[PDB]
Amino acid sequence: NPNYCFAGKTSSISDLKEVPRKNITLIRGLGHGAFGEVYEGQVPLQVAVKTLPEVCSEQDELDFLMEALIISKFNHQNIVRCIGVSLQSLPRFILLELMAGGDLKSFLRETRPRPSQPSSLAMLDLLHVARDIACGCQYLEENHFIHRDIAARNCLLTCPGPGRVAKIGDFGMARDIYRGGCAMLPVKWMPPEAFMEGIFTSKTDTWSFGVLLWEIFSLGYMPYPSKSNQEVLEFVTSGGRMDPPKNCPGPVYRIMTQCWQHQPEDRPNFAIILERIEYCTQDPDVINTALPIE
Ligand SMILES: C[C@H]1Oc2cc(cnc2N)-c2c(nn(C)c2C#N)CN(C)C(=O)c2ccc(F)cc21
Repeated sequence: NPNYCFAGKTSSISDLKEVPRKNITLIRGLGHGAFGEVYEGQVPLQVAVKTLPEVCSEQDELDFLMEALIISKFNHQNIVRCIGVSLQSLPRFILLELMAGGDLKSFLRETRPRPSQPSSLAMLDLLHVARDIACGCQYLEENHFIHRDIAARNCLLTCPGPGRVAKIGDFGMARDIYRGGCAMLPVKWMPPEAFMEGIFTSKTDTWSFGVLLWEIFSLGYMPYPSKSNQEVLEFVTSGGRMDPPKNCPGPVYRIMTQCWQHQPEDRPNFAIILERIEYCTQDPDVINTALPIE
């Protein structure tokens, strides 16, 4: 069994909280898509159940174990909790905090202000999401964990409603690197030194967060509209940056452009990003700005 080290402390599969299988009940599917399905479950503790396909390879198995280790060792309110695992029966389960709000990309797209729901979302809602994730990112940074795929699709919300809390909910890219091809690399979330030299640092996540910010304030659009991966790659390598999302306040767009500085040393750390997000939330001109209605 493979070891895992986080914050200088080493852990193994023996450290995972094995929950007996008879205590776990699947309720409904929530989605599958990627390698494996996710169910809503009960253990009464309500959970999301990540499953390992019984038809899988050794590396799939090791990947599954590793992400169980990774998530169980984090302890922060803006990173999804692991309730436990069930690895001693098939199919194997990872049990996660149930985030009833779903993933952030879908949330933004489905909850866009609309003539029927003209006020479904406000700027403050987006700023709170941004703060939530930047807080999780700061926790990762200060523990020297590099996520490598900070993106709306990998974030979750506790609930649909106003008191929703956003958290990072997938660590599959960090897991692969810890131990995929070009076409699957998240190049649209990657800084120039990452997709060119394969160099990753805490400043890798800063760039990606800038792109997430754009995702948030665009209300769920795909980055670099109309551009393929290679076109984005060459665009960004040449100094190109995205325009402001529609109606985006200038103070918010400024955080994005600072996150997108070519030199990683010129990009803010997450403490500074949080400061600027906080300042945006205080500023009436920012938060009184109306989001577009589809
Ligand atoms: C591993 C999985 O985790 C959860 C998924 C959900 C809730 N809570 C957790 N923990 C969820 C989703 N949609 N809906 C409607 C619900 C609900 N209720 C999203 N989904 C299907 C995913 O696969 C997914 C996507 C991104 C991510 F970061 C983690 C996950």
